[PDB]
Amino acid sequence: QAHYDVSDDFFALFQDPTRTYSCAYFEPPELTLEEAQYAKVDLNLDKLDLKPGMTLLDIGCGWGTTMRRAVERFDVNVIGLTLSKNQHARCEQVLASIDTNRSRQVLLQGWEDFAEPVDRIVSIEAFEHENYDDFFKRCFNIMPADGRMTVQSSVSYHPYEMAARGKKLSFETARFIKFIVTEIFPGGRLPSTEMMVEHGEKAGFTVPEPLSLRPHYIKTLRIWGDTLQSNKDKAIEVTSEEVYNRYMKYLRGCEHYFTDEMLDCSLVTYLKPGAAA
Repeated sequence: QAHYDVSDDFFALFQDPTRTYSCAYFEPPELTLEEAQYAKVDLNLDKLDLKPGMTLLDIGCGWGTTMRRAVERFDVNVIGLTLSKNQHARCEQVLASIDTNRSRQVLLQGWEDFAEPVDRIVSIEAFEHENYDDFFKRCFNIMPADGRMTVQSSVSYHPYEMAARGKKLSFETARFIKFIVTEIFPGGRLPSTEMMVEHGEKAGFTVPEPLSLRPHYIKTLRIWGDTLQSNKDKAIEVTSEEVYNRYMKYLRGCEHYFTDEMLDCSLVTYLKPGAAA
């Protein structure tokens, strides 16, 4: 598995300047990838009913862009969880950089080890963060009566659903998912939307209809792919041709199966019983 670790410098050769490793939101459609990454952060935060002085938890806080945007836009305290030491170090500096009185904290740890009261939770494609019942129970229990959470995740369809598009394409898609979860996100899993919704419900949350981000991911993946390609030699020099090919397969293949409607990406909102109208 640790054969599949790639240095941060490689990702830098395909991602926008914020280093955001998740679906962008092209509204309006003319946004650059970077602007669209801020637009995706806003799309998530604007769902959360955030008010000054509240504490936002960011599960998989990445390079800290979401937390910074939350502090600046909503005048909230933030706590981020990441399992990356590089990310942790960057987040601390990103947040110390902010001119604010608000509390800002980043913890090198998973959500399993998190049990502090917070007001709202955001989690954007946190692939490093079986455990689903425990996750949603924890998120429910650490929030107040009006708590809300968003989780954005790439998703797969159950094999049953996949078979309805015909066997040829269902076996092909299952193999490719196996590739994502072996070589790109080792030990990862792609839940389905229905899993995301029904685990949230079992935990007591109200779950409105998930937002599909599929066409936005097609665009993100196209830009990422053309960009990595544009940097072939520089990428190859930084890792190997092996790592370059793997990521082109990933990027192009995802764009393909998203376009064919065999993968999706859902932004699911979870509302506690007392959430504001």
